Amino acid sequence: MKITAIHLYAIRLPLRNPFVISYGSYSDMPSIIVKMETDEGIIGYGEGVADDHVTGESWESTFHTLKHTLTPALIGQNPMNIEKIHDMMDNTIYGVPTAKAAIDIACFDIMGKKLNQPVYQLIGGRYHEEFPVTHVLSIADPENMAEEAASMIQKGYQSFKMKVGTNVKEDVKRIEAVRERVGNDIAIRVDVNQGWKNSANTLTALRSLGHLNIDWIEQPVIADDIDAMAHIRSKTDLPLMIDEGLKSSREMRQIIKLEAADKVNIKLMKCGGIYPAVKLAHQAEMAGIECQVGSMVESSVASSAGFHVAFSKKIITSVELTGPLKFTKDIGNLHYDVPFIRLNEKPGLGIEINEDTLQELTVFQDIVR
Amino acid sequence: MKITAIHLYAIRLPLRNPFVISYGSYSDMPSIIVKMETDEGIIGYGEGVADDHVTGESWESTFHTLKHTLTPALIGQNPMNIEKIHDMMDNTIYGVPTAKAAIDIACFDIMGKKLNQPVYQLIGGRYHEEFPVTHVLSIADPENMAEEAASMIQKGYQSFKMKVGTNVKEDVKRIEAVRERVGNDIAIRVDVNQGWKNSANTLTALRSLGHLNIDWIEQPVIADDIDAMAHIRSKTDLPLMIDEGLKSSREMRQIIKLEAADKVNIKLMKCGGIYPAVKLAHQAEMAGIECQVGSMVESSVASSAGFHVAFSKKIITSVELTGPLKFTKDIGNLHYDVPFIRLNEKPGLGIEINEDTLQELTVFQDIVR
Amino acid sequence: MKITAIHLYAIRLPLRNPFVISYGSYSDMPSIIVKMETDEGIIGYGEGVADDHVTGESWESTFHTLKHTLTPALIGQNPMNIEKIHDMMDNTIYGVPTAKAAIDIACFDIMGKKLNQPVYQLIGGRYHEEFPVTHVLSIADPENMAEEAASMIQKGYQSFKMKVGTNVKEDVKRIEAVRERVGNDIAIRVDVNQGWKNSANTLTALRSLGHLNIDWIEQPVIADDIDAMAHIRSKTDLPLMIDEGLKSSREMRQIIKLEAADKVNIKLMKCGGIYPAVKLAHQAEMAGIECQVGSMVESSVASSAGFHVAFSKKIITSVELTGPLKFTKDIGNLHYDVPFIRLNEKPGLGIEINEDTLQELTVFQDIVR
Amino acid sequence: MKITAIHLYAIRLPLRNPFVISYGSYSDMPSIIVKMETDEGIIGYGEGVADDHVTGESWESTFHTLKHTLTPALIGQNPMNIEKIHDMMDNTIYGVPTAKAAIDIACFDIMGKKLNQPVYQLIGGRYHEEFPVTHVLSIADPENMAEEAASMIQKGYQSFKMKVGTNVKEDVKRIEAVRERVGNDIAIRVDVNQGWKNSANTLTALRSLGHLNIDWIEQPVIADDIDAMAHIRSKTDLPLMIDEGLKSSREMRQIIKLEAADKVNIKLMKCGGIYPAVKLAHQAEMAGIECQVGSMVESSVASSAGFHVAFSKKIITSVELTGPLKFTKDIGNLHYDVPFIRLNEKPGLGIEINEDTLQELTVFQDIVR
Ligand SMILES: NCCCC[C@H](NC(=O)CCC(=O)O)C(=O)O
Ligand SMILES: NCCCC[C@H](NC(=O)CCC(=O)O)C(=O)O
Ligand SMILES: NCCCC[C@H](NC(=O)CCC(=O)O)C(=O)O
Ligand SMILES: NCCCC[C@H](NC(=O)CCC(=O)O)C(=O)O
Ligand SMILES: [Mg+2]
Ligand SMILES: [Mg+2]
Ligand SMILES: [Mg+2]
Ligand SMILES: [Mg+2]
Repeated sequence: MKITAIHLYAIRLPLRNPFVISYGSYSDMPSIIVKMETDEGIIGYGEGVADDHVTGESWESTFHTLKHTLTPALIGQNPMNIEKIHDMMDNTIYGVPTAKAAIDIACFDIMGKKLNQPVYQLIGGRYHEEFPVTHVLSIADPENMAEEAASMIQKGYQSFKMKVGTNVKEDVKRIEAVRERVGNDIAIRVDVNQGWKNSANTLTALRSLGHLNIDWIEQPVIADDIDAMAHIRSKTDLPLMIDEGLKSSREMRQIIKLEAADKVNIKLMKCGGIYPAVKLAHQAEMAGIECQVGSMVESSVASSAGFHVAFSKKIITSVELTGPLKFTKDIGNLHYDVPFIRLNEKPGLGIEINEDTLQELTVFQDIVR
Repeated sequence: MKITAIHLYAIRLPLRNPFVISYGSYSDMPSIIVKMETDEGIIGYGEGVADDHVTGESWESTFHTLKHTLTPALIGQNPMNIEKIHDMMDNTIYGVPTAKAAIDIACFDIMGKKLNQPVYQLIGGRYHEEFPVTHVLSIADPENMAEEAASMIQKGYQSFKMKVGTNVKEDVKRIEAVRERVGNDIAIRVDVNQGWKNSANTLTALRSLGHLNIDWIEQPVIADDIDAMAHIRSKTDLPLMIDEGLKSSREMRQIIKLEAADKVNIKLMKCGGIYPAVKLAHQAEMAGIECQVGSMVESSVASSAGFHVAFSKKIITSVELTGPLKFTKDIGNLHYDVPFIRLNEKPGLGIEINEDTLQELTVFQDIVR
Repeated sequence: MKITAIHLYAIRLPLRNPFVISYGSYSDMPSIIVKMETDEGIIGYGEGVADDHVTGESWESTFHTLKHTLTPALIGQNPMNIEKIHDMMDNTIYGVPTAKAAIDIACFDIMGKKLNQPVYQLIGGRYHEEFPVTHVLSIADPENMAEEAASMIQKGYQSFKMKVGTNVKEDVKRIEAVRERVGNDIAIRVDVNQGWKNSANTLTALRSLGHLNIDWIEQPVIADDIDAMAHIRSKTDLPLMIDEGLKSSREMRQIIKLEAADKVNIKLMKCGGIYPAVKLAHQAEMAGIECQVGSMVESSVASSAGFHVAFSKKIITSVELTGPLKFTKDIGNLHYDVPFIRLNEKPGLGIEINEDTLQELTVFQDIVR
Repeated sequence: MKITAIHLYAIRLPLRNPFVISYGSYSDMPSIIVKMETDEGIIGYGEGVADDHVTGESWESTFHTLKHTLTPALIGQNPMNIEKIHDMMDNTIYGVPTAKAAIDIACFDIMGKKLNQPVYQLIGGRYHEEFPVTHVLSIADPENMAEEAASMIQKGYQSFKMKVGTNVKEDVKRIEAVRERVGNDIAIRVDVNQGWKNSANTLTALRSLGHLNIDWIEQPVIADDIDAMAHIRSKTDLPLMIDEGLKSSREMRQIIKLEAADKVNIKLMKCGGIYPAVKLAHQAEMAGIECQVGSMVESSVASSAGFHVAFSKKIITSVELTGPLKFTKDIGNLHYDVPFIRLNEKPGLGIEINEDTLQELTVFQDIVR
């Protein structure tokens, strides 16, 4: 099998409501779509949703990295040899996990369609039957966050992820409000997106959250400070998750060496795709670190890819890919059974791409041969 | 797909010459063969070559562990869901990597035959085109070891693994003899199989091997002493490999934490098969530890499985599976191109099993339904 | 003062001869030039030479990161407030040091021209009067490297940097050849550009270089492995320098914590410009780590900026910016007095930009207002 | 530019009320003023307020160190080359940060006046717009401290620094009294000035301060014991600041290595001036340690210099320079907008020196040419 052409689509996914977190507000979600063609007629779809604040990659930079740097060398290569494909991309350019992920996902889609098997059957098989879906609440005034939670509870949601990180006192008030409104039978996890910056602010914040039954605190400090995460962990009994601070095996090695976390948020966009994500899961398993497969808020394409990894591993105990539930328009048709997510048994990513929607959301594109 | 039956064959592979190492001498190699049948008619072959001195598993103990403990629960399960199969086996019984490997290998053979792809294409794809083959020299008097090396050099061999470990002074004489006979353009690695026992004896031995150009020293101390390996590594510049001291991710975690090795000998019989072997490779990669896929001296079945793992990973830089070259009779037909090993592109393990040879070597058997 | 417009020029600097190192060969050097205009008429020039293999930034990706992400927010900002400018860029996007450097350099050029002072007078003043210039020898056969060295010695060079990293045995032969040809009164430093990959290969290589009087060994292992650098340092007495393994203060923190290096190669393209480079120098000084200001092979623009940092700090004891000596065409006119480099006392970067040459080398451009 | 003469003035700044802390009581504040003249007519003012208990420098010792040791070598040197000036002073004499600071500040005043820019524009530019001003309460009976706080609250103060450190039980009573009187919307930080001496006394004290909402505890133990600070930090969740224990980069290195503090009080008088202070800020930033620029209670001269550093760095989040608010007479005219401090945009330190006041407060003086 040989790659004959790679279509690149710079699209923008419309959000029902702006997604607001500690480091930024998103009115919509720019994404790069990959359509990989082969000499055998088998097509594969990939996606790269870049988050400037996490990996230093942007919508436009990713489009061009793919067009001028990554894809040229890929023409003629076999999508089935994923280890080789990744070695070639890594030898060509360091980092750029989001760009590499777009390629990796398309290769797996092709592999599954070629072998007529779901992607999860190719990376360990099916392990999970379903996962609960967690609703992510954007930053807002305490009462506003509490009201949205109540509203989503009527929709069937039983697990929430609270976005905080602007001011410790205010963040504590936000969390108290939500917990008070939903009761103690609703799951709540808190994501600071680096907002508390250091261990002192974090430990002070944690002093007021012990009685609120928080499942875990995610990335309270600046990404680069793994040392601070380990220090906080030595002084609190609340589970800690690292997100922005974990991208590749480089950071996983440090997290393990320093005992810096109880959980890690593995994301295809941070490590380079399905293949690197599986390696990270295997590394975390060695150290008994629980894993979650999150996302940058992606379309059905990358979201499906993430689930295929999650459903194939026992060490992955939670998932956070809800882009399709946030967008008013999607190029794929990944189906959710809120409050649960299950995967069908169709080939590859197991979804269908609406060509009309794809072109409708495309701002600019190119084809590399 | 469902497993309908599992045939267990207790066989004995005949050796041209006894294989002699530090901890024992083998006149032949007892092995357990697995023939897995499915409701779809697809058959898979697995193999478990137990080494009592390494994993505490024996020929007979493995046969019975498979018959009474592992296989019963496997009937009805899907061989394609390898993560699930391993979780079930692990939940049933701790350890017994050789017994689990026999099952794991058969599952992959079935997966490849079902998808009409070589096993390596299912665990990362093809990365390597070939590997040099290293001839293992059994322990013997210095001149006798040097003569066999000269003899094998005429056969095309250009890489040798010297078995030593009975007495430091004598082991040094053995190594000096071989190097002196073959010249400095021949690769030589030394395997002590725990023979020097501790760091003091090892460091004393290493003082006399600096000018002999040894590629690496393998397992100089007792298996359980990872601390000693790290101590030796802090005081020598000769590459160190751990074998018996590494079985599962439990020891890999320690090796990484303590910086105890430059290389590790990963073996399907020590970790439970292809799936666990891949996880170990991923873990080693994180820490920059070079990997080799060795063996316990196995038939074409397990030897092929080992190569499928090796050929799919960049981190695996050497291989040591030469059972087929040591036996006067083999149940499989794995082909070697001494001094090289290449893999064909046939489905599954890519080999053919000679039913007549299998029954000829069988001492006792059973079928579990 | 306010930034009114930023011109972006995607150019390609022609090389007299291809520059060849362990990870790649360069026929020419693609660069992004920044021309910053202000409401006061003061113009500033910046430059971003991206090295895909070091920071995950490319020629095209950098052009677009600047055009769509970094520059828009900069319009209206005061170039004089460098701390603020960097905070804004960092809040906008993580990483992308090369893109940020192009902006930072232009700001300093404007600051110096506005205050009518050389850049070095604005970041500590002049400390050094001159620095010796080291000729970088691209990878080639031992005799070919030795001959080029002899040739450059006639040109006045008395210090050489040998590029190696393809094979330990061959690299040792290259180094032996050069030292043997130039004698022992010529300075030689060796740069492996990650070629030896790990500590085992590195320590083996170092065993044969003790009698060759090598000033220091630069980046022998893969960039991400700071642990390996510390391990090598614990077992050798040859000075060690980290290059690709050091980009931002994140890695400097690890290098200091782990005692991983004797020297570090600080580069504007790896940390984001003059301002971040000064911070890194201050951090290294605290731990007694010697610093060198290297480069990615840049035009007079970025090369001058690098020297301005070097000449202002006692902790910076060597420099490696020779792009202007390697290109057959340059947009700036930085003057070298081989075997020495001195800086004039003109405002800003102290050089003149040839508009005709700039346009001649431009492949594509844009202006952001 | 060349230094032509340096005037040294030994003055005494009158205090409205005696300043009382754990290690001493001050009826007034002896200070050394520096008036630096240049061949260009540009004059610069510097100041050295020695605290015998912190750096081992005294009013008289500093006057003489400047007159006989530091200034002679400075005559003829260029004030613009600060890195060089500091290297010369350091090569001449180790330590004496207060004496060196007096020189460093005058050089920066000249640099800013020469380039017609505020000092902050020369060391990173303006980052902050304003800082809240914290009123320092001298040690006194609990009720007396509580009353002064109430009184200053009417003056507009909303942040207080409580001086304690004579007896744990009594110090706790002092803190309880003040918090009870001002309510919970007033910021309070506690400075023990080494009064609790060790970790046992400190941890016992902290047991009773958890419910009083203290922003941070400053220097509870003896200066030289960084180990004790790290031990306390491992057993408390109250933010810890080091003051007397931090002088030069020597102690910063230890603080970072041992994770001994959440915050550090950087002072020009402890490190040698503006230039060394900036280096310390850069070092702290690497480790995520928050910085504050404090003072020894200085005139507008040194106080202004301190603010210029603070206003130029994001890592500096608080300031403590209130000498001008404590003295009944000042030689400079630094303006405060209680409860805030803002900096004008005038050249150099941006203040005016009253020659009449200077001579009025001078006890003895000299001129070095
Ligand atoms: N690129 C937009 C910001 C994504 C933030 C990121 N993702 C989410 O919070 C939502 C993930 C999901 O439910 O898909 C995170 O975990 O921080
Ligand atoms: N079970 C018999 C002893 C096997 C010893 C084991 N294997 C070998 O030495 C030979 C491996 C091979 O070439 O297949 C080892 O590496 O120590
Ligand atoms: N981007 C092209 C590769 C640059 C390699 C880089 N620079 C040099 O070797 C030459 C630096 C100089 O002399 O300017 C390094 O130190 O490794
Ligand atoms: N030299 C007299 C003692 C100064 C004590 C020193 N400074 C202060 O407490 C007041 C600082 C200020 O507000 O200027 C400290 O922080 O301990
Ligand atoms: Mg997150
Ligand atoms: Mg062995
Ligand atoms: Mg280099
Ligand atoms: Mg203090």
